[PDB]
Amino acid sequence: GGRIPLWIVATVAGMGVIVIVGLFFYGAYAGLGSSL
Amino acid sequence: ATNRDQESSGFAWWAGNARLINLSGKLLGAHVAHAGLIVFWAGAMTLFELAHFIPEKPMYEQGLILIPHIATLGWGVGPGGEVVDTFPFFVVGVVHLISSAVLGFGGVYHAIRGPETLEEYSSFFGYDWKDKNKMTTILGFHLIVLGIGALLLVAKAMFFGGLYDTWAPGGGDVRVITNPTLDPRVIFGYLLKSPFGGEGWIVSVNNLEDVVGGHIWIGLICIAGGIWHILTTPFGWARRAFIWSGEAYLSYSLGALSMMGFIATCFVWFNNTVYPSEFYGPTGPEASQAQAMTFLIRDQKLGANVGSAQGPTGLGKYLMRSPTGEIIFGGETMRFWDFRGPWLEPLRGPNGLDLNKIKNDIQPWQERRAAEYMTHAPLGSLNSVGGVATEINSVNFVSPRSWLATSHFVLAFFFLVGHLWHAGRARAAAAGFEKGIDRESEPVLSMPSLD
Amino acid sequence: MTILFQLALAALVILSFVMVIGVPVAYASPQDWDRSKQLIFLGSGLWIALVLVVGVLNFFVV
Amino acid sequence: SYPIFTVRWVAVHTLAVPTIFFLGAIAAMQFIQR
Amino acid sequence: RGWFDILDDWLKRDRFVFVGWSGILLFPCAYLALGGWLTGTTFVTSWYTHGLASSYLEGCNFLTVAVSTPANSMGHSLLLLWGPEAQGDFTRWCQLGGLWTFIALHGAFGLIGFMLRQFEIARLVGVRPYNAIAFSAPIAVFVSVFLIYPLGQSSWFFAPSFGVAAIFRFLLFFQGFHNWTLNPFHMMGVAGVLGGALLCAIHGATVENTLFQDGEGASTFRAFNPTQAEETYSMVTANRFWSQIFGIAFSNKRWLHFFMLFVPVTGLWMSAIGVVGLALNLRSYDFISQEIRAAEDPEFETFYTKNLLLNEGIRAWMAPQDQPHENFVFPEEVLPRGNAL
Amino acid sequence: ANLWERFCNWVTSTDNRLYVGWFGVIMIPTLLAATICFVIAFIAAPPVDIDGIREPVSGSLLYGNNIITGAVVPSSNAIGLHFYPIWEAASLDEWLYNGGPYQLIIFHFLLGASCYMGRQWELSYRLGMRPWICVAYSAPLASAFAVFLIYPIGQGSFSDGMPLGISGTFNFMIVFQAEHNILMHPFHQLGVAGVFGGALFCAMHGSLVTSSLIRETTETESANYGYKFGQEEETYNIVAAHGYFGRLIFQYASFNNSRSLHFFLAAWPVVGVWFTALGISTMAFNLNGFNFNHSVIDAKGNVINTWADIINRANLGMEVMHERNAHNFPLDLA
Amino acid sequence: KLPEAYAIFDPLVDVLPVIPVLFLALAFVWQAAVGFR
Amino acid sequence: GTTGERPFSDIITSVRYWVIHSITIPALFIAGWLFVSTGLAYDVFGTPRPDSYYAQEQRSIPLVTDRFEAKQQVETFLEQLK
Amino acid sequence: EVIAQLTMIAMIGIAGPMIIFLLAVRRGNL
Ligand code: CLA
Ligand code: CLA
Ligand code: CLA
Ligand SMILES: CC1=C(/C=C/C(C)=C/C=C/C(C)=C/C=C/C=C(C)/C=C/C=C(C)/C=C/C2=C(C)CCCC2(C)C)C(C)(C)CCC1
Ligand SMILES: CC1=C(/C=C/C(C)=C/C=C/C(C)=C/C=C/C=C(C)/C=C/C=C(C)/C=C/C2=C(C)CCCC2(C)C)C(C)(C)CCC1
Ligand SMILES: CC1=C(/C=C/C(C)=C/C=C/C(C)=C/C=C/C=C(C)/C=C/C=C(C)/C=C/C2=C(C)CCCC2(C)C)C(C)(C)CCC1
Ligand SMILES: CC1=C(/C=C/C(C)=C/C=C/C(C)=C/C=C/C=C(C)/C=C/C=C(C)/C=C/C2=C(C)CCCC2(C)C)C(C)(C)CCC1
Ligand code: OEY
Ligand SMILES: [Cl-]
Ligand SMILES: [Cl-]
Ligand SMILES: [Fe+2]
Repeated sequence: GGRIPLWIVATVAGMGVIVIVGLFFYGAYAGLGSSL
Repeated sequence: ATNRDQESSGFAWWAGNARLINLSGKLLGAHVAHAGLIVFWAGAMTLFELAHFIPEKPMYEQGLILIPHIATLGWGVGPGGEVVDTFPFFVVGVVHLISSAVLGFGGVYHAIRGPETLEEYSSFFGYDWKDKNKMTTILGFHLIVLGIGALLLVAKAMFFGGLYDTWAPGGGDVRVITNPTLDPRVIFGYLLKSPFGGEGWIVSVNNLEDVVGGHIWIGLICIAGGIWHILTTPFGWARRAFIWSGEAYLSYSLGALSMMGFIATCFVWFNNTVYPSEFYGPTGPEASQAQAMTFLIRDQKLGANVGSAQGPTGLGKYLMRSPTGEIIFGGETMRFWDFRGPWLEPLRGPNGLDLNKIKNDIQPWQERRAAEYMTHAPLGSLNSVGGVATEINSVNFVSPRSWLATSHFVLAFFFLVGHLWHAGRARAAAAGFEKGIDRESEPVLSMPSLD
Repeated sequence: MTILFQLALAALVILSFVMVIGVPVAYASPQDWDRSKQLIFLGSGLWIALVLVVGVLNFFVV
Repeated sequence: SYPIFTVRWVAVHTLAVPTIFFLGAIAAMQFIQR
Repeated sequence: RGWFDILDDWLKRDRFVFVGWSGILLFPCAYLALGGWLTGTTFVTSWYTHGLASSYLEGCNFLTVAVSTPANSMGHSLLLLWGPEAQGDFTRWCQLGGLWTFIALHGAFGLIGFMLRQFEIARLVGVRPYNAIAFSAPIAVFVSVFLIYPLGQSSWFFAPSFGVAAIFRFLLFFQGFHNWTLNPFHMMGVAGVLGGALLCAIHGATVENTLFQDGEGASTFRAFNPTQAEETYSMVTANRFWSQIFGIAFSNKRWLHFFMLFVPVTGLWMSAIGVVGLALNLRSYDFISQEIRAAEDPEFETFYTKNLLLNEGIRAWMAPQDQPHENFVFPEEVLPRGNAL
Repeated sequence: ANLWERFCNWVTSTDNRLYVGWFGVIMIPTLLAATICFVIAFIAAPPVDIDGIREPVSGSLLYGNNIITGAVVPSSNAIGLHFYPIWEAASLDEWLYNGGPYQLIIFHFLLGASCYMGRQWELSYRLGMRPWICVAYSAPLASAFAVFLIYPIGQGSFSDGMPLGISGTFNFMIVFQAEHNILMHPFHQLGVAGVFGGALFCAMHGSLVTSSLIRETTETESANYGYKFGQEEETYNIVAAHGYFGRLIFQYASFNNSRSLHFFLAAWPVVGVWFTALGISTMAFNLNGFNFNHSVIDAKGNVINTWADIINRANLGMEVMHERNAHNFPLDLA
Repeated sequence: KLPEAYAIFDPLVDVLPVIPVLFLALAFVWQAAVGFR
Repeated sequence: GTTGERPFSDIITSVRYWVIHSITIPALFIAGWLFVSTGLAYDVFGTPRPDSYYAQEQRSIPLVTDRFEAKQQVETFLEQLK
Repeated sequence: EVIAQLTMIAMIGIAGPMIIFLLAVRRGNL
């Protein structure tokens, strides 16, 4: 219990949400719903 | 624990930069490194714009803010604002970006390795916030460096190639300025103009002669204040009027910056001289005037007599009088009759727009510009659909003028808030009650009741 | 020298990229103030040198 | 010495696992062309 | 110990998430309102009920997704999955709008469960239940807007759809058809919500800027012990400040915090009343005296007549697409329009 | 001492029933002028040609308005942003016709209110208080600057500033949505979270403190008499309110530091209203709400409408009717 | 476009302007490291 | 105090945690992906694909107009698409 | 192409967390 430093999981998790969110903003311009 | 934690420094992590108030060398690293990010951004962004630049498209159709600043200084551009050589942009971009690395190096050095405080290493670079002599001396050096920079602009305009001049004949051109304006009646007349419609304070400066001249004055003014403060110390009246603390000086500059950001916001919105519409797109007034012109032109070609056309309200459909009687475009654009631009001024007579010049002298280049500008009005949506809010998707456009004015309103506003925060706090901290009220001597408890 | 220009320019990037991670680790490790003084000083001149070299090459391919 | 399965445990999984599954669903949608 | 009492013990155990008896109503209904919203905004259309896309699947974004109301032809059907419309067919349920009633009705019972939860926890901990009382205001809003209003109208079609832009649509419908801004019951609700925000901000700022110095650090948050006996800020200096800034001030801490409950709770209640009125088209739409004058005097104009002209524009330009089941056909020439635009 | 010092000491006296202060020296005259003009114009002012088309709008009670329809009408579009003091008119009659009272009221009022904010700082200094109440007030003040100054600047006319009336406010909001799709702007959505959340947290804090009042009274007297002004001690049990609220949600979704809790109550509405004031201020420069009109289309290319398209049909109804005689050309560019 | 020489550097040039925001995020990774002391 | 359970800071720094959740999380994600990529979501929920909003030549909308005939109304519109 | 960009930002962005990582191992002076 506590073998992985909390700051590491945080950064990892964070970069993970940034990716998914970034992907959704990409989708606003590509394909369905891009007006194109 | 060299400061650096909430126990020794008294400031929590979320206000940890307040830990640097009395650590001049670490504070010097923070600033230099921060300057690094600024210069970095000027470099990285300009190259981004270059890689994305297509010289056939108007600059303002391509999301560009920095390249238009370079073009206005006379690099890379020719008549009509046509881009004729992109290499100067590349140079600005690379030189700032290289430079950021040395700022970068210098800031991270001073912030980590260097001496946390300077005042024991050299009595010249170290400082106490409360040394009124040392504080004015730093002010004076920086004053001189600003005066120099103002004069760099004069050098460019007069000795190193000139400036883009939207009012230059033949639709604009780069141009050397040889008769800067020095009459102080003009230069300082601008400062006494009302900021209200038709006057516009210093935002109304509409020729490069006034611009270059004002920068001569300001350069020489700063250099002279620099010397002043380097040699003097604050007088009795000024000592008693200000708070002398690092936070107080911070609040004073947040003040200044906020006021400047608001002025910037109106400059880019109304001024089409140092923000040429060739590069930035039309002003809001300009586009609105341009539409009236377009439909005057069209209807006149069909055979309409545009001077006698009574619109539905009883006011002229194309032409009416301003409240001081000038002939001006009709319809809603009646609010924008103060607009002045190179495409429109040739139709102007002494009493305003001139119907004979309207009937006879409109060239195709004016019909083109007016049509271009009306269809690049600075209206668009946050996701860059161009046009009014009811427009369908298709046009991917938001005016550089909207981007720059909105960003700097927001920035100027929050910087006034910062001013109030840090000025109030500085006052509180100088009097010793920023941390709260003393239960043992609560001031109100010693005051008579209001009733 | 269309290929000797990229050799220098990747040198800048690969070196920049090194010294970006390397200078701040160096600075805040207590161990080797002296095992690394030389290091950063050499990359430094190497970096500057490279900027110049890439700066003059440009003018034969730009 | 703690339990591992608890009411709390059930609470977080009733949310988290549909949430992840929905996120992959939505991810895939970004690549649908018309 | 009876089995009821053993079940009671376990349901009222001190755990990370208190359950309770009310939990048996709250957790299932809340989970399913939520889950049905997420499910429908992610995957379900509004094509057969509205002529609209409404899910991520179809390419909507978080602003334009909705679980949309059922078609007008369904009346006020409960739209039970096993009912006569969908006949147990889940896919057809979704297509006809079942998720809307599903969310609406589970949400209703979940709000019930939450309030009982507020009652249940207050009783066990031993405090007065003023929080539960406060929660009556959200409940009145929800019932009035989502249930009562459509029950007075022709069907569930005209209730709010569960989506960001769908609600914006509802705001503008209410302007163009009900002239809701003119309604004194909304006006009062506005006063209560903006007044509550005002109270929120001014009480927070007043406390934060009258603190006593109770530690020696610059971060003042660490100088407070929840078990201390003393007020952490000065009522006396707060009082003087506002007496001389604004003329009057609070002097009674209990009155001040009761006033904070009252103002917003009372505002939402008044808004609920007006929507009940609008369930019946009992609008405050017009001022008869202005209309008599205006009809007679073509030079009489006020902001009230200007606004009606806008209402008239909203109704005609938006109804054909907004109420597709009516097959409104408006030739260009009947559309009201000012000059040029 | 000498006369100027007696005066300075009076101005800054913490013993005046109402604090004057140096900011008060500007605030008092400017608010008085704004208030007297507004009250007289609201009752008696004759119709004002707001849009510059010789189509005067009656805003005052004596010319056929009631409390809800009446207004002080914005100055003429013919004026745009020109300064129109009384002395610039050829007669009061001309000044009333073109909407001069509006300029006078809002300039004196923005000045007065800007100084009201400074006054809040000033008194907190004389009292030994911390200084940032005035920061909280900057949110409402910023909002007033937006509808009365910034939006007219961007659009080029005070005729598009907010009218000083109940119905006039509605007019301004409907036209705004039409021209900027403010509902679809995140700064306005942040404003709604601000004020909704402020109302919520307002009811919560009040409910939660009221829930945990210490029995200090009988059933026949008001609970309020259990608190005495200036009492050393607290009259509610914050630990019990945490015990209730921590269980209502979970233990760490609840505040147990009175200072952290009150800072949160301050920051939530202030920040949100900062954003919605900045929203009006940036839509002033036509950076408008998200535009998703015809954003979904099918394999062939038919437009598949969304709720955003339905909003757009309402917006279009506002667009084509507003100021119905004021446009001669097809685009309404400001 | 950049000078064709620097074309291979186009996608790096694409990402560079976002770099100053990483600095703000790096400060939070740092305080997480030192546990917001 | 503590209501008894295992502190979160403790679980998510635990290795056993990430052993378990290095698998379950990505797996759930892929399950959702497949739900859309297989085209399954369309048929479960009755959501039109980009090619099934209209018949090739129609411009009117398959709006349901009857309360009890409604299931039949939708099914007959789905015939005319082919 | 876009992987060119994503490999650059991938590399640039992890550059930061790493400096923290190294200085932690080295019982550096964070
Ligand atoms: C960054 C620029 C800067 C800054 C921060 C300062 C800061 C300071 N100056 Mg220096 N100064 C500067 C530039 C600057 N100066 C330059 C360029 C010059 C040469 C022009 C001078 C010349 C100068 C002199 C001659 C003196 C100072 C003094 C001072 C101190 C008092 C300032 C004061 O009272 O403010 C202003 C505060 C006031 C209360 C003045 C009130 C007057 C009104 C309200 C302000 C507007 C006056 C302005 C001149 C006209 C307005 C134009 C309008 C149309 C917009 C302070 C340390 C004083 C000092 O102690 O010197 C040692 C002093 O006597 N400065
Ligand atoms: C412009 C942004 C900026 C800048 C320049 C600074 C700068 C500084 N901060 Mg502040 N800070 C900021 C944002 C910023 N901060 C924000 C947003 C927060 C909130 C999360 C804080 C919170 C904060 C706290 C809590 C504290 C500081 C402290 C400090 C100082 C000591 C740094 C230290 O000990 O780090 C040590 C850390 C390391 C050695 C880790 C590595 C850091 C290096 C610099 C990475 C550089 C990367 C870069 C790519 C290098 C390569 C380029 C090169 C080739 C040129 C320093 C002057 C400290 C202080 O006051 O000291 C007494 C302190 O205690 N700051
Ligand atoms: C605001 C800028 C600034 C200031 C005031 C200082 C001040 C100081 N630094 Mg730092 N430093 C800076 C920036 C700054 N530094 C930058 C950018 C770097 C990276 C290049 C460094 C790297 C650095 C190191 C590595 C060391 C110092 C040291 C010192 C101390 C002695 C330096 C000295 O006298 O040099 C002598 C000065 C000269 C020989 C005069 C020439 C200076 C330059 C070449 C003039 C050019 C000015 C230029 C035209 C201005 C325009 C800039 C831009 C707009 C283009 C002193 C406390 C030393 C220290 O603290 O002791 C341990 C030390 O070891 N500095
Ligand atoms: C202190 C500190 C901090 C901060 C930091 C900073 C702010 C820094 C800065 C930094 C910097 C400021 C740096 C810089 C860098 C730079 C670089 C590294 C550059 C390089 C360049 C190059 C290499 C180039 C190249 C090229 C060319 C030449 C051409 C085109 C292409 C290209 C672009 C590629 C933090 C907050 C984190 C934390 C605490 C402490
Ligand atoms: C460049 C140019 C130009 C020119 C410019 C100029 C020449 C400038 C000037 C400037 C100036 C010359 C400015 C001024 C400033 C001022 C100020 C801004 C002031 C302030 C003040 C204050 C801040 C005060 C306060 C106070 C008091 C009152 C009392 C006690 C306390 C105290 C101290 C706080 C022109 C336009 C032509 C053109 C374009 C370009
Ligand atoms: C120019 C150039 C260069 C340079 C670059 C640089 C200068 C870089 C930097 C970089 C950086 C500067 C980085 C940074 C990074 C960052 C990060 C990635 C962060 C993130 C974060 C996160 C994700 C967060 C999370 C969290 C925490 C930790 C705590 C609390 C919570 C939260 C969630 C907030 C090179 C060499 C390439 C060469 C070419 C050109
Ligand atoms: C309906 C129904 C049902 C149920 C269902 C359910 C129960 C569901 C669930 C569901 C769920 C439960 C889901 C969830 C999902 C979630 C999501 C979808 C999330 C996402 C999110 C996000 C995306 C966010 C992010 C972010 C942002 C955006 C910003 C800030 C930051 C953050 C990171 C937070 C049943 C069976 C009875 C059958 C019938 C019908
Ligand atoms: O929105 Mn429509 O746009 Ca701003 O101007 Mn052109 O019309 Mn008129 O005067 Mn008031 O209002
Ligand atoms: Cl109108
Ligand atoms: Cl017009
Ligand atoms: Fe309180």
